Amino acid sequence: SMDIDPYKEFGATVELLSFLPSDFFPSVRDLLDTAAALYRDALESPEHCSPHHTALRQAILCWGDLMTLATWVGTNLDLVVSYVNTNVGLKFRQLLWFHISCLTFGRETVLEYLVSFGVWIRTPPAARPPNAPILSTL
Amino acid sequence: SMDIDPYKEFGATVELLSFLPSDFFPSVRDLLDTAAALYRDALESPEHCSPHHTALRQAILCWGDLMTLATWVGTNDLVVSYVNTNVGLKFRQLLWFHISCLTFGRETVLEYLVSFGVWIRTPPAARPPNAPILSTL
Ligand SMILES: Cn1cnc(COC(=O)N[C@H]2CCc3c2cn(C)c3C(=O)Nc2ccc(F)c(Cl)c2)n1
Ligand SMILES: Cn1cnc(COC(=O)N[C@H]2CCc3c2cn(C)c3C(=O)Nc2ccc(F)c(Cl)c2)n1
Repeated sequence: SMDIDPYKEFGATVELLSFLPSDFFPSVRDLLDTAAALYRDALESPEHCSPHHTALRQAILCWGDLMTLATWVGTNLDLVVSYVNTNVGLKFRQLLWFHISCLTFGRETVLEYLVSFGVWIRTPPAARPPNAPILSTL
Repeated sequence: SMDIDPYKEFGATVELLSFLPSDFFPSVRDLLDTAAALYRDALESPEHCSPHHTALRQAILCWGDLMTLATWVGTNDLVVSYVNTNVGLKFRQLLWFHISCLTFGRETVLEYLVSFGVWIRTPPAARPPNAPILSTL
């Protein structure tokens, strides 16, 4: 009945993030470790902090639930715990990455970088500079 | 790992919502139909609107993913049963909390949470016949 874009309120879209190839995204394991190492005080906080903070909280907690289900399938039975890493994995990797990068580097900067990298990675190797464009706050 | 309370930033807690019995919560089916019927324009909006709006969006989309997984398991009995038992309650709590916070007002939904839990726990013979009422006035 409804069609909601997790990214739309943050000035992007599901299509735009599917621009970046699936192998550009860190692991889930590494993305949660990074949110923890950088933002645990703020994520666990009893303040909104920012809309990015709100969204990321739910994303982390949701990944929890999806994994609790996958674990519960394993302790009540292989191809199921495989499906998550294939399809939902990319989804949360995109979403965790977007929000962490938006808090670290700045939303506006992460949006430029999204197109920057997608254009470059799509340029064939022999014609493109040897290194990607760089994501930074300075 | 980390320990995050979806409700904490909204002035409540996971414990507090587990106060209300599981059969007090509308269905998921009915909760999404209600968010749609009341908030579709705002939820689909490209504006934050409110922190409640942000959280609810993610909750709805997440329930989507959890069900897509359960459907994909079925098209590949007790698995699609587990979701309605354990995660179902979780999303019913969370969808209800956020919709009720947008409709009636956060502060009002927090009072009502304790109000109802105290009353439902009072034995029948001693408690008024009707629950306390959740409303805007
Ligand atoms: C020559 N120069 C000038 N300034 C800088 C600093 O910039 C980088 O090296 N950027 C690295 C660091 C993080 C990063 C980099 C490149 N990309 C594509 C990323 C990235 O966004 N990774 C990332 C982002 C968010 C995350 F949560 C995790 Cl786990 C990883 N170099
Ligand atoms: C002066 N006065 C007398 N009556 C009223 C209106 O109040 C109720 O009838 N309350 C009912 C209607 C909705 C409701 C009621 C009691 N509870 C616990 C709820 C409720 O929270 N329902 C609800 C809330 C959010 C939802 F998303 C859905 Cl699907 C349902 N005002």
